[PDB]
Amino acid sequence: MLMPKKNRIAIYELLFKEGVMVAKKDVHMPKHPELADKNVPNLHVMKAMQSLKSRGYVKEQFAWRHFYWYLTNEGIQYLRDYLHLPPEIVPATLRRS
Amino acid sequence: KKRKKKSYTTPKKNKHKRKKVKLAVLKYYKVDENGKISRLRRECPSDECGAGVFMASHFDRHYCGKCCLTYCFN
Amino acid sequence: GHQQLYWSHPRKFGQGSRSCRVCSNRHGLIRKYGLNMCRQCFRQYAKDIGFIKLD
Amino acid sequence: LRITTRKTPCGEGSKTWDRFQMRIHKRLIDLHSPSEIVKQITSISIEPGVEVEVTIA
Amino acid sequence: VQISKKRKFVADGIFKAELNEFLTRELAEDGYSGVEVRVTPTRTEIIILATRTQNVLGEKGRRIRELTAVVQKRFGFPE
Amino acid sequence: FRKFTYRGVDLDQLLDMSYEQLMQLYSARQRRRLNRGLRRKQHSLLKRLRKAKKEAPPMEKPEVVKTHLRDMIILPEMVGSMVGVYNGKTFNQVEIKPEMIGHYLGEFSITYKPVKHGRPGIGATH
RNA sequence: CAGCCACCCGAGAUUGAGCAAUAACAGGUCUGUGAUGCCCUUAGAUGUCCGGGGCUGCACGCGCGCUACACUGACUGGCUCAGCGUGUGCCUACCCUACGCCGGCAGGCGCGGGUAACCCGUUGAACCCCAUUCGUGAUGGGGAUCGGGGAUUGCAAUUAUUCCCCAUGAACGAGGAAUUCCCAGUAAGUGCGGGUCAUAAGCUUGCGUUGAUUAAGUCCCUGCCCUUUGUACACACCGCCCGU
RNA sequence: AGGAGUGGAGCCUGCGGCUUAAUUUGACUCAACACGGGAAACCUCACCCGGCCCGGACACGGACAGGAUUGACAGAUUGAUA
Ligand SMILES: [Mg+2]
Ligand SMILES: [Mg+2]
Ligand SMILES: [Zn+2]
Ligand SMILES: [Zn+2]
Repeated sequence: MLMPKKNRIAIYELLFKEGVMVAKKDVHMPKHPELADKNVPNLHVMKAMQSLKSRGYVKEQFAWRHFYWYLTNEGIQYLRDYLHLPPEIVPATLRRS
Repeated sequence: KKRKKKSYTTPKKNKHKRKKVKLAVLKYYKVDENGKISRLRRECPSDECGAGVFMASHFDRHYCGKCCLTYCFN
Repeated sequence: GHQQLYWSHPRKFGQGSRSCRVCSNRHGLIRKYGLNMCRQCFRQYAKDIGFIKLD
Repeated sequence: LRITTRKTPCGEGSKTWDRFQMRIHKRLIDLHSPSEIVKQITSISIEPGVEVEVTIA
Repeated sequence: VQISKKRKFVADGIFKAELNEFLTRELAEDGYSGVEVRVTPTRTEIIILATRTQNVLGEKGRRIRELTAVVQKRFGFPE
Repeated sequence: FRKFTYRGVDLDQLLDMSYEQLMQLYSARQRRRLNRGLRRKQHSLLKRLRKAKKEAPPMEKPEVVKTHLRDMIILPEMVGSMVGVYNGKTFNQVEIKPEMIGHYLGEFSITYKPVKHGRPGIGATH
């Protein structure tokens, strides 16, 4: 989609921050609840996430009007390059244990 | 189930094609021979519309394009 | 502009403002007790919800 | 809680209805105790499915 | 605020149903059989019964953590 | 025969009256509608009607302005205006006459063709 | 014997539902679904918003129903009894209402309670009961149709959402051939709740309230089971098959 | 055996026919026809007349520091502050 660069950037920092992202399948709600205060429409989240899935960077699941996306290793590398993060920065899902 | 056959209502509305203009030379005017740039267009008086943005000059009125602020010639 | 027109019709009370929380359909919806599911989805999930047949 | 629905996913056939049911049972216990002893009694690994609410009058 | 007992029970049944459906769609390949929700003070334990527990957990637990986060994000439990 | 009169008051005072005074002459409904307020695109139609009336040459009818709105027939400000009301597929031409005050535009653009019956066929009587 | 009938004692001597086999139907549903395979379409789109129409349109035919044709009734006052239950919402706007005041009314304005055995509520239901006027006729039966006003919900009420008032006052005098459902707190009268619901029940799903006539049987009608019997059927009588 | 009926009236509703720009359509014996929880003003919505939008991922080539995105006014809307 045509979206502002800051919107895609914020979506990517969220996704890299916890490695997962959920979103209601509703193109008309004006603010993503997690991405509020940054003015990111839910439609932008869904379309950016589908772009990443098509490129093979996330895995998507759907159940009861909700998308769930999990970051893949190739997605982790791509997002690290895209946001320029230090190699030692890793998503929350890879931590603990 | 039949075809639209909507040839009665218009012959396909043309979409808009933006005319290609080369550069923003007409906005600034150094050419003072003494490196004195003169701005050939007004600038906007809005907060988020500082020195960078300018305002168009039609046959009348001044128009911003960013905040859509208009000052008629009068 | 399209920004002010897209989805501009008020949707606050009618059947166009309610839908199934499972399948997003708008027909045969059960609003009682806050279920907000259509009849068929309710028959599908009734045992999971806790509604069981006695009489 | 009662919900009566048509059995069919369509509108065909003899009109049969499912009569679903949920039953909520409610118990009240009043006791004279300090709050610490009440906390000791309440947290005794109660059986799952039972909601317990302790209120101070 | 607070809601009625009827609505609260219907709501937690709805939550259980949606959770079970999502877990089915996610872990059918790993022998998913059911989910048990245990509510304790300030904690909610979700027990997933599966034949292949290692596949459900994933390597170093990664998969399970993902699931937890997803639940955390979907049903709005406190972080 | 006699000059037009609406609820006892005639054309000129109807023009000279405000909306608050209109609500008294109007019936229940067309009073609720005015009290709730004429929204936009009703003022747009009113101002288009005003412009068409003003630009009209002397002794000649105003040009017909077309609209989708089943709107109030407001005080004679709309009387004499030539309006094409959309019926669903056509803009039917209607001239606003003083007796039409207090009515809806849709009352003058019928949305269906009146039925002229044909011979029964097929399983009319099983 | 299996059991059947009657009677005593007894709260009760058959409460009502739910679930329900083998096997089958080219029964219904792709219009419930992020259930679906194949086609079709996919940017002047069969995707999706947004105006306006429609879905109601009316010579006529056919189903389910509501209100009646009155006096075992209408009207007007008076009196006095329920049960099932639902109430403030993820998105989500929209709850149930006591009390005070204003207005015939429908309503309006202030104030509180209630997330409910806590408030509405002691749910002051209707029929029914008591008294009144009418007086056998389309009558004060009955309320279709239609006019003029007033409110409410909504973003818009016109093709009239709903409600109120005053007017208007149609057929209908118990219904032909032909048919439905019913065995006891039952049929039938009578209201009340839930669903639908911004606005809303002549529908449906439940609840009480008043409360019977008749029957305790039979294959006569209608089916549907068997059993014996016949078949040239076996895609099974919507079969098979003969001749010009 | 009977009870309440209805088939007759008026109205309300569903179905056919007729009509229509369109009157979206599924389901015609029991086993369709106050059924699709189907009481449609908008929405719903499928149908008809008009008009915006892409919410045409991604891969491969073009174009590109100007690819492309909004937009106030007047026209125009053969309805609109599209
Ligand atoms: Mg027989
Ligand atoms: Mg043979
Ligand atoms: Zn500016
Ligand atoms: Zn559903």
